[PDB]
Amino acid sequence: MELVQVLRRGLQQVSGHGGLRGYLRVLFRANDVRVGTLVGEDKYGNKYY
Amino acid sequence: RGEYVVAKLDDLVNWARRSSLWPMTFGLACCAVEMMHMAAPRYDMDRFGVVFRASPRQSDVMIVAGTLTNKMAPALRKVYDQMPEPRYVVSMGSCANGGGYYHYSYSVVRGCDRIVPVDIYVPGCPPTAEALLYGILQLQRKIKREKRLRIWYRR
Amino acid sequence: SKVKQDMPPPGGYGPIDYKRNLPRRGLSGYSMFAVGIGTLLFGYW
Amino acid sequence: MFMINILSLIIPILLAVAFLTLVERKVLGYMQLRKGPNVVGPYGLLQPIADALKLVTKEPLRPGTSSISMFIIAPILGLSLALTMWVPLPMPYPLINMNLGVLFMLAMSSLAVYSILWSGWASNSKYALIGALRAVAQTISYEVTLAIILLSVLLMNGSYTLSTLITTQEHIWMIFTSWPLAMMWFISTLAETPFAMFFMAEYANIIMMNAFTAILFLGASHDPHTPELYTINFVLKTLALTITFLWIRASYPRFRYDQLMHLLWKSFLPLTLALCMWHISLPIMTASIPPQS
Amino acid sequence: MNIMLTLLTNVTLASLLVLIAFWLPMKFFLVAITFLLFDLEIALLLPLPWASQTNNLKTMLTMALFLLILLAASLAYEWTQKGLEWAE
Amino acid sequence: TYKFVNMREPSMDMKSVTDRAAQTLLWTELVRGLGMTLSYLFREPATINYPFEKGPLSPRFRGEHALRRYPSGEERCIACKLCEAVCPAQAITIEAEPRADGSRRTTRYDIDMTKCIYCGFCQEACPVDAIVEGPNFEFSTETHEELLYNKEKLLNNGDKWEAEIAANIQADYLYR
Ligand SMILES: CCCCCCCCCCCCCCCCCC(=O)OC[C@H](COP(=O)([O-])OCC[N+](C)(C)C)OC(=O)CCCCCCCCCCCCCCCCC
Ligand code: SF4
Ligand code: SF4
Ligand code: SF4
Repeated sequence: MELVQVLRRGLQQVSGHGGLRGYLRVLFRANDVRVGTLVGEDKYGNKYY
Repeated sequence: RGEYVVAKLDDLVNWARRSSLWPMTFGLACCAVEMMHMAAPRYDMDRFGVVFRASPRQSDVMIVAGTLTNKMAPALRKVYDQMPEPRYVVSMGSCANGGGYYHYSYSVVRGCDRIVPVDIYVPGCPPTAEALLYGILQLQRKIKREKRLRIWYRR
Repeated sequence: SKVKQDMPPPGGYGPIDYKRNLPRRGLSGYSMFAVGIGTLLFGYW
Repeated sequence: MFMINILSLIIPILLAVAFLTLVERKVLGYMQLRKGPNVVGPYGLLQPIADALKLVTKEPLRPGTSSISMFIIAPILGLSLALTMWVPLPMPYPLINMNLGVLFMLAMSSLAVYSILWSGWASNSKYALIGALRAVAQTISYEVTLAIILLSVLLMNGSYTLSTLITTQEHIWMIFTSWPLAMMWFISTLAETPFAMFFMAEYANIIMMNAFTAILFLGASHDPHTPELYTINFVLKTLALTITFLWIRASYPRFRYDQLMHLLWKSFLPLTLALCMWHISLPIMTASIPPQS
Repeated sequence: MNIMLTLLTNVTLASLLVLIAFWLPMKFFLVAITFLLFDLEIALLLPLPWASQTNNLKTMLTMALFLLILLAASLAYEWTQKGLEWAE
Repeated sequence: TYKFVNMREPSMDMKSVTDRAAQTLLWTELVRGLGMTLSYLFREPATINYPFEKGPLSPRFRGEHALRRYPSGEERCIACKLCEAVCPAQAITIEAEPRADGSRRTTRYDIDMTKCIYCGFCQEACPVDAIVEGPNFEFSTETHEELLYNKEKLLNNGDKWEAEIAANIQADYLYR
């Protein structure tokens, strides 16, 4: 059943980066896709995890 | 327009040239073993994709790391000659950059510049792994902004 | 304030293994040979 | 349309030659706690394109003391060979069902030694001369183990027709009858295997050797109506073998030459002879000689 | 017709690839003889798969075994009298 | 106290020789090598994404240098020349002058960045914490002239890297 949860936890992972466009954005711009809790924002758009 | 085509072909060619380097590493001093620390899993200088050894003829960028003494002076210049174009060298460390801690010594050329032309100057004694990997990324962007095919069409 | 520097816990520290922990794994020498002929004899049959 | 079938083989094999390199670096990468190419495209999918077009844009420097004629035909043969032994493979139905396919495979794969021999001679360097000499003697040493293993294997098959291999195995994988030979065969395949070419030549040899080992020892069931069953089974088996082929690439210190000859002529050749003697009488021993027709 | 056609296109793509590639931008001899002598012995024992279906199979078994015994003897001799051991 | 590293002898009983013959004829120690790296294959990688995240550092980190200034904005340097004397590669060259106001600070401060060795003697030599090495390490260049620093560039970095320098020295002035 762990495969189900692992395959499950990869899906709201896709929802975490907004929609499909957001996930494709982070994958093609960072090659990292894992999402994290927001911590803070600088005055540049440099959004942090 | 031919100008647009030469721009697209320019972008297509160097995108490989900014993603498929092969470093001929010159293991000389503490900067050299520090490079192999970058190729270690903690930093993965092979994920961008440049092989740690790369052999003489199978190489693009020659990372001059360590003190460059006149003992090795002609050996490196003959090696730089054998390096096929496009060839770039990244002088790593204070010793290879200007001489560093042995600038006034009798048996070291002050800076790798006096022997070969350098594209990227990464400072450090030794430079921290990412501090040189960033320099590689700096060389990566330096390849992005070239007008090779554009200049040829302009001529 | 009292002196505070990098000091070990009062019980010192937990035990650190250092001997060779090479694992003792695998079946007996005759056992590998016995199955080896077993699969073979099955093979030709 | 038979010509279209050739391009429907040569190019995808050429791409197959191109695309398992990212598999190699990432398998070799993830093995050593590393990641492998993953920044250029999604998971390095475009990494092969990132290197190939760079290589073709790199000027091919030629040694001053190099015979151009040999320096350019040695890769010609090297690629010509590397994409020729893919033609008689009994993959579903082979392009060429040569009745002597095994012999053709051996004669033309043993011809690869000329490419490396010419490359060392044409390069005309102290490194190139010995390296060609070492590579060729290592190679020419190892067909005698190759030929005997394949010969002794084929006694229980029936002939050298590569298509007949499927009928022979059918019930069980043929390794279960010759597993001492499989390790004998698999190890020998490791050592037998311009500069832009030489990637392609030896590399198709790597996959085809494992494709050749796949059909030989680990067969599948070819349903006459549906052929996709054999396609998936053949690909899956030759992938597992190739992953193993790179599994051992970064798992042992590389052999040294004196042991390399010592390993064969003193610990591989005499045992190969015994197994051949075992597998020449056993079909006679149990009255299980196979039909050639 | 079909065979050389496959060979012809194979080298042609090999030709077009390399053409655009270079236009767009005592011991060693000793065993080599022993391999030669061994390889010729290999050819003698190659037709065995058809020979296994003869009617005189009784004389085949002794004869086919004789090569492998005799071939092994050449290896055994070559090993004992220094020889096959990697010379210097 | 000494420990032998190779004095074990193989027992010649049938079980041990069977182990040895089984070890070499059908390779097992080599297969154990395969099993070890296979377990390594099915393990997480330890490879960080640069520059999306980088390896951890310490408040004592020595990197790109930067002069500082007092909360008033007045420079800290007093041209006491301690840093030049101790600078082991003589990368410090400074010239003082009786500044018109009367505070009489330095006129020249050139760090030969390609001669420095990042040893950290300069910061500990300064009695007013004027010269410090910022935690920056990505300040590479394509020109030799860029590496040769000067008073203006040093002051600019102190104006640029100020949050880190103030915080790091705040986490360290009790240590040193
Ligand atoms: C009724 C039964 C009839 C048949 C019985 C047959 C005899 C019984 C079984 C004999 C042993 C098994 C068969 C032979 C195996 C090789 C023998 C040999 O020489 O071994 C020692 C040889 C040589 O060992 P050595 O050199 O240390 O010692 C040999 C002996 N002296 C010292 C005298 C020379 O072992 C090797 O060569 C080591 C391996 C070299 C290659 C490196 C990669 C190995 C990868 C292993 C994992 C992958 C395996 C894949 C298998 C195939 C999968 C499709
Ligand atoms: S710059 Fe420093 S670390 Fe690098 S080689 Fe010179 S002395 Fe060694
Ligand atoms: S860290 Fe650099 S500038 Fe400071 S004293 Fe050492 S060599 Fe001189
Ligand atoms: S930086 Fe510090 S040590 Fe150097 S001259 Fe100024 S006050 Fe003196």
